[PDB]
Amino acid sequence: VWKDADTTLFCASDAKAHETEVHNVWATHACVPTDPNPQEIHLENVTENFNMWKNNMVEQMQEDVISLWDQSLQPCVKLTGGSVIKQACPKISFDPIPIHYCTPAGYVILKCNDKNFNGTGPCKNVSSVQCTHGIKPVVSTQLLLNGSLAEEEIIIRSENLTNNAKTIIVHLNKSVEINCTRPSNGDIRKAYCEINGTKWNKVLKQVTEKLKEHFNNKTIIFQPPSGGDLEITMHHFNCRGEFFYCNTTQLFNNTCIGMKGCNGTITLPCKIKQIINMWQGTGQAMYAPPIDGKINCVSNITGILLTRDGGANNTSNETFRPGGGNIKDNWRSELYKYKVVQIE
Amino acid sequence: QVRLVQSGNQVRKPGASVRISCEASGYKFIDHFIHWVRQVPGHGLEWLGWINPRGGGVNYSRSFQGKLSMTMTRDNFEETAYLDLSKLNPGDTAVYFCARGFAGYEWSFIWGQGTLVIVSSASTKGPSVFPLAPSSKSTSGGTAALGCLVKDYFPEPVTVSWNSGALTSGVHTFPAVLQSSGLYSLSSVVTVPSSSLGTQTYICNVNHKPSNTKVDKKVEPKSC
Amino acid sequence: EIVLTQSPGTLSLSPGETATLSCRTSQGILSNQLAWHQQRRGQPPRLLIYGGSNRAPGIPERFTGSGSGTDFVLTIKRLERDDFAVYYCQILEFFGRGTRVEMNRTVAAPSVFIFPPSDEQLKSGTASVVCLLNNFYPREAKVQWKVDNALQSGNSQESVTEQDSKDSTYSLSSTLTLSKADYEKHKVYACEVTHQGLSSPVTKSFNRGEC
Ligand SMILES: *[C@@H]1O[C@H](CO)[C@@H](O)[C@H](O)[C@H]1NC(C)=O
Ligand SMILES: *[C@@H]1O[C@H](CO)[C@@H](O)[C@H](O)[C@H]1NC(C)=O
Ligand SMILES: *[C@@H]1O[C@H](CO)[C@@H](O)[C@H](O)[C@H]1NC(C)=O
Ligand SMILES: *[C@@H]1O[C@H](CO)[C@@H](O)[C@H](O)[C@H]1NC(C)=O
Ligand SMILES: *[C@@H]1O[C@H](CO)[C@@H](O)[C@H](O)[C@H]1NC(C)=O
Ligand SMILES: *[C@@H]1O[C@H](CO)[C@@H](O)[C@H](O)[C@H]1NC(C)=O
Ligand SMILES: *[C@@H]1O[C@H](CO)[C@@H](O)[C@H](O)[C@H]1NC(C)=O
Ligand SMILES: *[C@@H]1O[C@H](CO)[C@@H](O)[C@H](O)[C@H]1NC(C)=O
Ligand SMILES: *[C@@H]1O[C@H](CO)[C@@H](O)[C@H](O)[C@H]1NC(C)=O
Ligand SMILES: *[C@@H]1O[C@H](CO)[C@@H](O)[C@H](O)[C@H]1NC(C)=O
Ligand SMILES: *[C@@H]1O[C@H](CO)[C@@H](O)[C@H](O)[C@H]1NC(C)=O
Repeated sequence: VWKDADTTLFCASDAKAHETEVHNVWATHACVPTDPNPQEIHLENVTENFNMWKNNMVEQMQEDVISLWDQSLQPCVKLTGGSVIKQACPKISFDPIPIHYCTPAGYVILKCNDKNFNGTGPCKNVSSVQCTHGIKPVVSTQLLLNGSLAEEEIIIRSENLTNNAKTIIVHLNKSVEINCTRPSNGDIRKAYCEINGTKWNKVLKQVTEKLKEHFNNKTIIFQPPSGGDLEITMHHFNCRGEFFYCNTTQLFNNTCIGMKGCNGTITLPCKIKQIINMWQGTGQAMYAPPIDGKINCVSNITGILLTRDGGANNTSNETFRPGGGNIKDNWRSELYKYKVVQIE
Repeated sequence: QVRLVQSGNQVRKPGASVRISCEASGYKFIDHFIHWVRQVPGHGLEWLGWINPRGGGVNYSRSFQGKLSMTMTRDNFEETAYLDLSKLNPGDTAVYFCARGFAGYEWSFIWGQGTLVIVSSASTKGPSVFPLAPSSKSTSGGTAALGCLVKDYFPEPVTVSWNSGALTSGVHTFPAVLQSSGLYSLSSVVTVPSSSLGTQTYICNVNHKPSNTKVDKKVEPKSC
Repeated sequence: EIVLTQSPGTLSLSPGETATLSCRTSQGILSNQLAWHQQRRGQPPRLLIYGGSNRAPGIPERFTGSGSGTDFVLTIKRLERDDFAVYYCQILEFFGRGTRVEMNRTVAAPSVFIFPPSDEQLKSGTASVVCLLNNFYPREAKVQWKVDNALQSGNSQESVTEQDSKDSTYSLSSTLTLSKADYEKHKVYACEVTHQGLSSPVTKSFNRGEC
């Protein structure tokens, strides 16, 4: 017999002691090696309730990524309130590695294997595992990158869709590549992101169709963010240690859903910023100018964060804007199928 | 204790802007959304939107899109949220509240004290004060009524006292009414013994701070 | 949109009695999604109940939230003076239109007074004629201006006090505004008052220019 419980997890990874890359360095002293022979036991005739929105595994992962970033990033200036810290800011090696989350003795992780499980409610295909799959701690906004895919249909996740303050996570079932480049090609901060418009617009139309099912067949319209810091109004992510800000207006083009020119490549204008707002909470940091040469990163778009416009208007349509409420929601997007229980 | 303290009441011309602040205290500012709510005098509460201090992301009510130009911002260091309203119209005259959900219940609002914003083309003007004279047919050993008509001022408020506060029994000072001129008017009345009309002096003290106007008006039976 | 319907619109109860306020929703909701607020006149709202049934800290135990599905209730036992107020329910971003809880007392007829315009005001070109209805209950009252027996409509404005906390009565002023020229065209100015406490309407009058 078991019951829902929280406990201190530990992490496992394939980090290497010879690697200078900062995730590897953190995971070398903060995690144990990955289980060579992972065991998963499918529990016959067991129904179990999950709640991805109230899952302490998420909070624990959050604290790890905060500690990782705190020990790794080296901005020229750290700013907090009135406190200013100038320090050396050498260019670092930055590339997230998969981190596994594991239970200690007396506990186990239950895992929902229902293919269209939305994150809350009963799960009828439950297995037990010692460790999660490897999750890359990718810090990004608007788009979820390099994550896992929904196995069957596109899944809409929300604690409550009627509640406009609750984050919506759209889980894709097919990846769309996003190809970002700061060319060696003169504005050194000017960059761009290329997306296959045919692939993307097909997926985005699929997303709108799934949103329709959850919102009483109302018309689904996208709009750009109404306000916020640049990390919010733009697709924000890091590539090779550099902080990228990409304009996603073209990525949510209502004309290309439901006619001429939407098949070509979508090019998003981007900027690399030296001065950023810290996602850990309150704080500003300034980094050195971008590294020389071509800066390039290809990522998989595997999810979208959305916010729905609140308030009451005679509604033919619901309006959604890219961006979610919280960095922890990124961890939720991967941890949704897991729950810790205590063995009795 | 959770506390939200807003900036003071404002008066604007049509077309102008106003920025209302909302200073939070008693909790960890970045972990709670700030909402804004308006209430037109005499009407109900209407949610305007929220801001998320973690990033400054916002959600503006569809009900006010195209009807109210607003911008929500915050300063995390100062733990203050701001509501900026531009291109004001007379219909934007309202009390604006900021609010924060009770812990664990984002839509169970804890309220700031409110900020009145008046939008009017009227210009600042002190009142004229006229006597409401006690009737000469007041019952001999009964009760008389008298008062002051405080007319054609802008903006609110005026205060009215009687005999510098030494008379408060039986005093009614009415809510101001907005006239079609765009100026306000109110009356303050008091009931007093009819026997006192020939011996007791009654003075209404009117103060209109926005125009730095003060009036001490003696109210007496009208001579025949 | 969640449509909230509060009922009744107005409650008239004696102090000591129990008030039962309803908030009904067009669709079933979760309890956590509902709050009750109290608003005294001229004041900000104050949170009473959060999450449908939880009394906010400092809120007296005589306030109790209950309900589920589509029907939520705020019950106020042993009404005190400060409890006579407007109460709003909130569900997510939506507010009910409010229930006003008003103090019941014995019927009280208004004392009625009429005031001619001052000579000083007339000098400036305008005449304000004022009718005062003092210390009555209930609030409902009709004031009718008559000028040489001609019923006037549209040239007066009324103001009513908040219910008096001390004696639970209301008072009301009605102001008839005329140009000096129009005022001088007529002799008899009268306000006629109808109220539950009067067996028949009371009229107060004066003749212009007469003591
Ligand atoms: C449960 O899900 C697993 C995938 O992990 C699958 O292999 C298995 O067949 C499923 N069991 C049932 C009874 O559907
Ligand atoms: C998820 O599934 C549960 C159980 O069927 C249901 O109660 C809930 O509404 C669903 N949520 C979403 C966002 O579809
Ligand atoms: C990107 O997606 C493809 C197909 O979905 C997958 O094979 C590949 O491993 C993914 N790459 C990363 C870095 O996640
Ligand atoms: C993804 O899900 C949609 C429905 O949500 C479905 O139409 C589509 O075929 C799925 N794609 C894949 C590759 O499974
Ligand atoms: C990505 O962009 C670069 C530069 O525009 C281009 O050379 C490359 O072919 C693109 N695709 C991939 C998979 O790198
Ligand atoms: C874009 O993706 C589609 C598949 O949906 C593919 O047929 C097409 O060749 C791609 N475009 C380019 C330029 O590779
Ligand atoms: C994105 O680009 C559009 C069109 O160029 C522009 O109107 C919008 O302001 C941009 N957004 C941001 C956050 O820069
Ligand atoms: C949206 O797509 C259309 C193609 O029909 C294109 O002409 C237009 O420029 C796009 N708008 C934005 C803001 O990207
Ligand atoms: C996604 O993975 C690719 C290859 O592993 C990497 O180059 C890229 O930087 C990753 N994207 C992010 C945002 O970390
Ligand atoms: C969201 O709230 C509504 C009531 O407002 C409720 O009917 C629905 O079940 C809730 N959704 C979930 C996933 O609990
Ligand atoms: C109002 O108060 C009076 C006097 O106390 C009482 O007779 C009457 O029944 C009350 N009315 C109501 C509706 O409580």
